[PDB]
Amino acid sequence: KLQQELEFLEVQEEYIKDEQKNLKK
Amino acid sequence: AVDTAEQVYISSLALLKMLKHGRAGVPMEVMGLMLGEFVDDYTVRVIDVFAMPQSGTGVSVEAVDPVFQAKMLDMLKQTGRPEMVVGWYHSHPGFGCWLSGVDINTQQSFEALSERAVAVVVDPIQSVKGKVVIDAFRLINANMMVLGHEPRQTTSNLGHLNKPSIQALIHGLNRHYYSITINYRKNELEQKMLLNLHKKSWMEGLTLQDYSEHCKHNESVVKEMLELAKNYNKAVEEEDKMTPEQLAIKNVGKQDPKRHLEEHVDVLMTSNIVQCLAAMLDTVVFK
Amino acid sequence: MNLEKPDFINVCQCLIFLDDPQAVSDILEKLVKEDNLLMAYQICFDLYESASQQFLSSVIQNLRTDQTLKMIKILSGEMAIELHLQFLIRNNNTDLMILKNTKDAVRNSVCHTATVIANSFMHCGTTSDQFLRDNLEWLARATNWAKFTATASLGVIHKGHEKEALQLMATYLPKDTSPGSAYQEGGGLYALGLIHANHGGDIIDYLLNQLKNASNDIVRHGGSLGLGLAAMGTARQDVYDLLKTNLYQDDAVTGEAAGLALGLVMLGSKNAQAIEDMVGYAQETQHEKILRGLAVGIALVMYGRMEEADALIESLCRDKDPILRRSGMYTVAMAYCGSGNNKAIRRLLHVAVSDVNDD
Amino acid sequence: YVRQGALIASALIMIQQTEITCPKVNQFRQLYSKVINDKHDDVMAKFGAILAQGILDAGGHNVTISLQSRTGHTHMPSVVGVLVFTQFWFWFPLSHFLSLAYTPTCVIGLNKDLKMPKVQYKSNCKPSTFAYPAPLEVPKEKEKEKVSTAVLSITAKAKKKEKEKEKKEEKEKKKEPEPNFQLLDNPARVMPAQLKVLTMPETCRYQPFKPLSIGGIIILKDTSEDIEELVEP
Repeated sequence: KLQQELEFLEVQEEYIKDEQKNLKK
Repeated sequence: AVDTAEQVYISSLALLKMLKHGRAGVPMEVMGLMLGEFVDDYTVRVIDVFAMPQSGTGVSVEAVDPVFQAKMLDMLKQTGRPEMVVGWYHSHPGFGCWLSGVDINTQQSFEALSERAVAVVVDPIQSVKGKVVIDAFRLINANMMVLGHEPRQTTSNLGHLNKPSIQALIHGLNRHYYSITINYRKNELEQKMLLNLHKKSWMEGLTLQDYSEHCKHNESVVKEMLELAKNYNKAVEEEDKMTPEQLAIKNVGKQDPKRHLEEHVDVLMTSNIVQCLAAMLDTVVFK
Repeated sequence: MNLEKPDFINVCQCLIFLDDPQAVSDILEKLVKEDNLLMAYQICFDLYESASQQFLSSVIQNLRTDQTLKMIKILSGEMAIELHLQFLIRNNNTDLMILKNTKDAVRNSVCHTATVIANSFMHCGTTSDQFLRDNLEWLARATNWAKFTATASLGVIHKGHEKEALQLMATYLPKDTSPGSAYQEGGGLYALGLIHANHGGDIIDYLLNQLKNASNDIVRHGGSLGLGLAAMGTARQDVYDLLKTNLYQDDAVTGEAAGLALGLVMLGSKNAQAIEDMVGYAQETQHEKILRGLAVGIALVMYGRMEEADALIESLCRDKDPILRRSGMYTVAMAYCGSGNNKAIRRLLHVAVSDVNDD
Repeated sequence: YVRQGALIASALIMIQQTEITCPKVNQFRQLYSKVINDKHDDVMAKFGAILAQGILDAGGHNVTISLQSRTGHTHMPSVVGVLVFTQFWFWFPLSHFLSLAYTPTCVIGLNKDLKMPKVQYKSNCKPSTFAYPAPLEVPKEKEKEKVSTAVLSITAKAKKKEKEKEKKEEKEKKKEPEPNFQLLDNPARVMPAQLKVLTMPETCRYQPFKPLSIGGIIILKDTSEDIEELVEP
């Protein structure tokens, strides 16, 4: 339940953080 | 009588010929014809264009000499690659994206000759740094307006970035049928060649330039940032206790915190560190 | 699956996770033999609903070779489509005032086409053309451009009703009615395809036969689109050969429909031959219609791969052509749709944000 | 083009859903109505607005385009139909393949192959509406062009004399009963969100084998002898 829910949510959020950060340069 | 969201694959060398010819005859409104071929109805492709001297008469059909045009076409056929005439181009310093009356008349003659003979406006003087204007349209007969007008066909492509100028709107052209979409033949073997070879800085990144103008440049930097010191001072005693944004909107000063931002200090720092690193890299090379 | 009571949901769903079309065909056969009406019938519809192409076809093949005929018909889904049609007829809702204010908003621009399409979206599956017929008659002044969209509207209103809609559209024979307005025939073929959507087999056959025996001017657009619509995912040899001939003849005016039909027939197949042919033709040709149709084809050439699509799109969406970039990302997006595939989202957002290329 | 794409996307999010999902639903529907009635907008913006209105009222709150399936997977035909519709910038006349993306909903109780049973379900949750709200069908219009007379002083003194002569010479049906307690035939477009607030009518002779919690097709059990309860939707 919440375990893998948070796992996937963290995976997607940590990915999008880096992807959107890639635009700072 | 079919004119969809047509697109012109214009060539970079055609662009270069256009700009050279206009730069030469800036005030003469020099004339020329756009050497293109209708491979189909709307995907028109122009690979080459030529420059012709406008006769003393001005904008006239006879100014484009027929025998001279035929000889030029034969020369192109013998050396180079043959190409049809279905268009024309003209440096237009006077006003913008529309055609003068004589331009409309000669384009009507060109339309009678050819099938479309697109009317292309290219302003040589308005193109200065970033915006070169190449607007192509078609003259129409009186029947297109009495039928369902806006000969723009049923598609959602020529409505993309279609902003005709006000003079083009008040004139018939760019309003008779439609405005043609432009495209650049950025093919590889060509575009990669251009980007690799023309804009060439390859061993020019090794410049040292430690202090060629940089001692006095640093003096000037210190003076500018002393002005910034006075500005940031002024800001810190402004710093009012009434939501300082309220003070700032009505007392903009374009100071170091506001407009002379950290970007300029970063430029100074980058210049200094670039000279430092070049000098130090060459110092360690010096062995 | 091995639970003693053959409950519907678990055995319908776990088998398609594990990709056991043979096993689900076997259980369907045992249900048919035991004549458990509820179990067999419900499990067959649930297989139809949860499974997809290349799975339902395999299961029905292994089932065909007490209720076998019923299972075959209901997996074919003609009864489900008929139920959808009769529900659309019964609970269909129309707005005459909206028809009229759209007619008011009709102007010389493409907006009149927009109004016709919106009215037909509201009148989808009505099997009655009076308001729409009058609207088309009123707008029957701007042709040779809006015929395609008007016949799209006529297709969406009468989709899946080949019993009478076939004749209703065949009432527009192009040659005698209008030789000058050349999109008459293309619109006829296009409405034929749209009307006979969700219908295959003989539909595919007579589409491809009249497409072989016809002109290449305007009919081919609608004909190829309808052929792909009828043979979606089938990739059968005859339509594949017709589409390949149309593509490699360099008939650019129809190359768009040819690429779209290639995509439809190789829907989800992940055909390496198809994708390499599409790419090679992309570098060979330089026509915008060809590029957009081929973009559609490469878009729906495959989905749900997660094993080849990543490298294929890293190769194709990176390629020189913006159309190739757009189509390759289409492929990766619909091939990793259904799950948060981190690598696919990575490539997708990176090509969104880094390159300035507008396409 | 971005404005029209946003209009189309908002219509697509707002298909098959009423204001119960969000109060902005009615606001966006009236926005669509006023922008399609506004004929001084750009060609592309108006085109997108009209397509948005069409996809919103596709079939009359009867059919819908959804990527979610019964088990939740992507419906690839609908995906590619939406792709082709989106490719209007490439080719608007080629962007009409969306007709295959139709994904209607229905909770069926077809026990037989031909006989259609009177499989009927009820509801008891007040904040839930669907099935053709009919937003704009009667104008209630009046063209008056009437301005009141400005009689002021002696005309008004005569009006005072005219006053001197002239002196002698739905609540019980709107409080409780919102139409949410209806019964519907087996073919009925209903969302799983509506099924969530739905209530199962165990009182009726028909009971389901497949649970009435997720939308789909259900075979009804073999009913009692002397079969009855036939409907023809």
